[PDB]
Amino acid sequence: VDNSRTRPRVGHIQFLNCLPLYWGLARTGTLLDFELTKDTPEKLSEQLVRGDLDIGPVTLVEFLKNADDLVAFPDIAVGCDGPVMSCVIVSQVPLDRLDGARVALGSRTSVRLAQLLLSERFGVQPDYYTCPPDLSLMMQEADAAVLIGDAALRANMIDGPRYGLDVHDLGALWKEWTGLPFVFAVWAARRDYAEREPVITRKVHEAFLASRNLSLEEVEKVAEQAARWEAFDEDTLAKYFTTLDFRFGAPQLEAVTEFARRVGPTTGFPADVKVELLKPLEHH
Amino acid sequence: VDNSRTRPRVGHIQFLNCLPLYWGLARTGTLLDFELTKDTPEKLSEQLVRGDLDIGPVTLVEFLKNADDLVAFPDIAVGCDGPVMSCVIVSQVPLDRLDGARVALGSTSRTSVRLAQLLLSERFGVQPDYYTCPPDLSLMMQEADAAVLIGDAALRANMIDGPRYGLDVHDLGALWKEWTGLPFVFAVWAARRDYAEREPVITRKVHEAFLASRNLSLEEVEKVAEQAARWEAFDEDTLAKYFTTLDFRFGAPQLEAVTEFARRVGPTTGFPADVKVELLKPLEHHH
Ligand SMILES: C=C(Oc1cccc(C(=O)O)c1)C(=O)O
Ligand SMILES: C=C(Oc1cccc(C(=O)O)c1)C(=O)O
Repeated sequence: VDNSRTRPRVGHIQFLNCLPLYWGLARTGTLLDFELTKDTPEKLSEQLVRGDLDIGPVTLVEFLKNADDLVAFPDIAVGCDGPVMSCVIVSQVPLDRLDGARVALGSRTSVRLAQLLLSERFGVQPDYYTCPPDLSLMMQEADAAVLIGDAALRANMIDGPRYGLDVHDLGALWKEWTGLPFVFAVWAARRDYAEREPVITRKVHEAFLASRNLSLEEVEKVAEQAARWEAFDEDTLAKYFTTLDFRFGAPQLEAVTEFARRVGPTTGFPADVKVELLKPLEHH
Repeated sequence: VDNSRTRPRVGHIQFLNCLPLYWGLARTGTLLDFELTKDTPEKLSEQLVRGDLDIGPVTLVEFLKNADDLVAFPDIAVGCDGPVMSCVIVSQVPLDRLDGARVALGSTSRTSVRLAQLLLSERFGVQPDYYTCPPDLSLMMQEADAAVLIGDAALRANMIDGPRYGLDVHDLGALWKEWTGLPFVFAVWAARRDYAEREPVITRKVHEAFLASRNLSLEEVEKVAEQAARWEAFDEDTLAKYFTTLDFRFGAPQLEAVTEFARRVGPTTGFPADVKVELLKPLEHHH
């Protein structure tokens, strides 16, 4: 019987927003300490919650709904301070004409944020419905659409300009409304894994920080390589990678707090839900 | 419509025998040009053959059966010159007592299983009653007299379980070496013919990146084994020895081994004894 220690099962968002981080994990060799699963952010959240991953990214809403069972990594997240570029509202009309109009969404956090903004900032109540991210399809059936990930980035930088569609950056809309940054996803460990294997959890956290730091220093190398496989060019990817904000300190947490307070009672978690952070090792 | 170019779908054997290569693909950044799939060798061969992968490792037998539709990469393979350490026969009795005896064959293997049957029948002259089952040494040893394992399971049987329980472990790479004086090739890297023709430069760059990644894996083998030992029952010395015993060359001496093995097993495996192996031709230059 092979009772040797086993690698942590670590998830990783397949979209461009975490491609530089993947570059970091590969260049540092960190990937060989992981049992990696690449998928979409909503699937990776499902897996971690139900126990198919030990550590991985969790879209903020799904983290808040499971905050008692997850422990978030400090100093790394997927967020923005102003525009986020990859979370948008695409609209054929000004936003203030969406009351009673049809708005298409996406296959959990950004959708709630868009609904928060439209209802509580602009004061419109649209007839929402969910459909797969297809800007061309959405524009025929609805007045506006909510896209995330690469689709929103494509809508923002390519499709939007080509077809003369207003693209509203949800991160900028939030900033304008509150002056705050925004956090869309965090990294967490399952509580039970964090408690059974504290040092593995700790070193996974440190390896994510090291890989994230390397991804910032070599962002140009990442964008050059990635441009060969994307409709986006190297400049566009470099701008995207550098606009993304991967910090998770005090200003980001307060943004999480206030967002939770405004959407909690209508999303499925307490407005004052507590976010437990992986405590660093004390020394003597 | 996003008509941009897409990454090749590249397979990768999940066992330890290709972990240093994985270190190479990650450290070189090559991984970010692949859409990688990790699996067992028999699954990856099925996937490439049916079209779920563009490029990937193919266990030799399955490559030969599909030689018209696959183009093998030169100068990289999974092989040995002597012992391979991770392709073995585990037996409670001497091999010449296996005639009519029960022998289990691990499901994930196609080449090593055929090689073992070749050796037992044509070298030792025994005809055992084989059956296929998933790789579980503890289970195999209770129901059968001998077992054929590959990958990490065979590596564990050879280095750990065998000595602990006093089981004879026969290295299939050495048995072949003794019999023929030749090295052996268990798996090659190939591109689908249709993918190689539609995307010649991508195919070439994937090949070149595999060579560079393999070369880095040899130079930093100790770093790979040190890191890998933390997650395995094997220690760093054992893994380092394993990685350096594995032979990743695929030149002229390795091909003759492929040729001769094909000739001896072809008419009993499902391909002509003189099946042609098409290799990715290098680009000529003229300055
Ligand atoms: C940068 C992004 O921000 C995210 C990432 C993951 C999930 C969500 C969500 O809203 O659930 C948002 C992006 O999607 O590219
Ligand atoms: C070095 C090995 O040789 C192999 C590799 C891949 C497939 C097979 C097979 O038997 O099909 C054998 C190993 O398994 O570690």
